[PDB]
Amino acid sequence: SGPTIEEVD
Amino acid sequence: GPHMQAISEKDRGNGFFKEGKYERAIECYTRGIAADGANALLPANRAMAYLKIQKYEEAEKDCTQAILLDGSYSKAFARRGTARTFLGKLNEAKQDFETVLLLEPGNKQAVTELSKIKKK
Repeated sequence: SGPTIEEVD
Repeated sequence: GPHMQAISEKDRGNGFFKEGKYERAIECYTRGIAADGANALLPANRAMAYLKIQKYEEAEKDCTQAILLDGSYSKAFARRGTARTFLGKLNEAKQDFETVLLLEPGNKQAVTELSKIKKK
């Protein structure tokens, strides 16, 4: 969700 | 081959990490850093997964590794700062969040996760 850090690429 | 090997651990580790199986996803991305060692995503997801099991000692190192393959990965800095925060290296985490704002001149995580470093 959005340009966030806790999401995996 | 060595390209598709890097996607295999991305999809297979991601499908474990989003299921809540961070520990299982680490062992996936581990194979890709050993198969390629040039995509900054593989170490970034292994770092995030270690950070989801409170392994900030391991996630510091894997956040650094992702920055060594990319250099411009602003998320890899914010992630490292979150590791070094709960590692007790609070002032080293600041030096990482102060970087995220160079690469993203409005980053809400780099303003907020950094404010925790400064509070009493």
